Amino acid sequence: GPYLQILEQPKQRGFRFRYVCEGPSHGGLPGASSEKNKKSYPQVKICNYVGPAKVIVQLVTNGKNIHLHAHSLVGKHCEDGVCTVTAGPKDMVVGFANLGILHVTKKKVFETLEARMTEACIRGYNPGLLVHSDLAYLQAEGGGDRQLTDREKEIIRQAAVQQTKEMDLSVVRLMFTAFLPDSTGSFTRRLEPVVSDAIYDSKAPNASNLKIVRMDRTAGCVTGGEEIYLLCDKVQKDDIQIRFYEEEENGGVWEGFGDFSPTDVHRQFAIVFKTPKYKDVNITKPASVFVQLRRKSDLETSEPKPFLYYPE
Amino acid sequence: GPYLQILEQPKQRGFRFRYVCEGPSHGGLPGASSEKNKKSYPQVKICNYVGPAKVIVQLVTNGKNIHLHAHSLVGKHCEDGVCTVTAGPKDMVVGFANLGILHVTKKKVFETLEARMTEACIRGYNPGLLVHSDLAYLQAEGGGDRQLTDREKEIIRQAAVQQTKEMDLSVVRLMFTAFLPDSTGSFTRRLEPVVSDAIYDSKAPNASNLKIVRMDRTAGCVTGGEEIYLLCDKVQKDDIQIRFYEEEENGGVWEGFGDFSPTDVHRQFAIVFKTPKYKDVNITKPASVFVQLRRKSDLETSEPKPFLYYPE
DNA sequence: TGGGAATTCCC
DNA sequence: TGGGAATTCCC
Repeated sequence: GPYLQILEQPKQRGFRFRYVCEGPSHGGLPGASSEKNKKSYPQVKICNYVGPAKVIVQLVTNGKNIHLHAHSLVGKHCEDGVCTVTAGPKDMVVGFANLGILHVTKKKVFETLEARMTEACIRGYNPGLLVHSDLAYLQAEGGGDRQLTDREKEIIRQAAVQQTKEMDLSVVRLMFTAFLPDSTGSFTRRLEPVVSDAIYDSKAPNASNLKIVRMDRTAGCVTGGEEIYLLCDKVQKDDIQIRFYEEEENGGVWEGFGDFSPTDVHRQFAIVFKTPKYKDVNITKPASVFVQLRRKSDLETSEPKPFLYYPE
Repeated sequence: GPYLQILEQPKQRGFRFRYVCEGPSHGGLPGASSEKNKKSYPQVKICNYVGPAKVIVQLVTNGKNIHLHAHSLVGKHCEDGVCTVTAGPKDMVVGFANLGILHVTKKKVFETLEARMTEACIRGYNPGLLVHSDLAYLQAEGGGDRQLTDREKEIIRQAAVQQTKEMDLSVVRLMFTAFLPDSTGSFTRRLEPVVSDAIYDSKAPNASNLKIVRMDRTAGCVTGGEEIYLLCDKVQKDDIQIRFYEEEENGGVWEGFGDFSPTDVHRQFAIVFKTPKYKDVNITKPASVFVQLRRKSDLETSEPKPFLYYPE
């Protein structure tokens, strides 16, 4: 049966949600495989054609049951947190370049959410899926839906009250929904919507871009127990660790860990630790390895810093 | 003639304003001489007598034109950010040993201020002074109040906007005003206002308590210029210096400053610098000194740390 | 408490 | 497609 598929997925880490105050984002949500040598943006295609359609993107949460998020996708074909673009006659590939994510404050959550659920329900933007398991019975587009009843508005309120409590403002997903032409003109054949993978705010303490900016000693004697002051960018004391390693590739490469306690991490921007023992014992010659910060929650890592062990 | 006279001034530095979210300050705004277990708090006296008296404590603006501040003094005998005390029948010297300072949010500064001007007009608590000359008349012959009129609300809402733009949310000053009696229970024979000293918020980035936490190298060569990694509590890169000094007799003997630029202060919690040389090199025997941080602005400092220069 | 960190804003 | 700090809030 005809369908919607994501070609270019959105990249999970590295992009920052912006608050209204910050100004626009410089670029937009990037694609999973982007890099400076050659950048990229999220992309989807409607398989099995099924007539020139329209595609809507929306921000949903990262939970057991995907509901509406209170942050908003901002961009050219975007309005009220919902983006809407058309699938031209011949080309069924839709790309999403310059997509910003707008970050709401905890104050304006319930507020924004209630409106999103209101507009979703009247505009047929998947009310049973995202809003409440029992509502706005049916989808479609601009022909077969309109003004709400008290019971509904009421259901919409209890939903926003609860869901405001269970929303993470650090993680977000993209939901794409396509509409094939019903009757004549009126797009309304909604193909099953598909949710992208999680996108985490790089300004979130646990999804931050890890970095070693400078360390007092960049070489140490084989053994290790030499105290080193390392200055980094914001890290979480009970989740960070210093990883010394040697990329021998063909086999089990080397790996050791700087020694310290959570109390040694000074105000999130520095760690005073003690070097670990090189290749168990050692004698060698000056053996080069790398140092890096790594999060034990998600094993995400910082750019490497070259270290150098020297015999005794 | 009768005079209001601040005996004991407030603790000008070291007190933390608390958001309504945070509760009490445990103690009470202490005075300029409050030593642990020898507690002394702000004090005033009305000289030349006046009889039973009433005294209001209201928070005002540290600025080229003292106005009503947006924050609020909270405590017993304190209501709506205005405290009132009945200068005893014979005593005449009053003290407030439990004043707390409630920090408003940059968001709620207009509403709170506007209301403060309103309740200050409808009660004669220095309107033509704190608010706008135009509302000086406010006291007239009202039975302990007023019912605001035409421009007598407009100019208020007006002033609240221009003043909210001015406001420094880190500093406050107290204004004590004594109220003398007459025919019937009046207590409306004012006395010129007395404004205490500037009270700076401890949680203010530029009034916090300076402190050296750990050091890279605690001793050096008399021919300083050696690099140290210093972990400190919050400082500001453009207003910080590190001083190496020592005990001696009369006369400016030794005082040296660490070598670095603002770019070397790392995320406000660490500084990377070069040590200064002694007033020599040509000496024998290690000479102990002290290192201390200090704000270039006001010259506030931290508890010093030992340093030892070596010969060869 | 107040020592610290999460959240928001500013160029 | 940053860099760096100031503001509130927790417990």
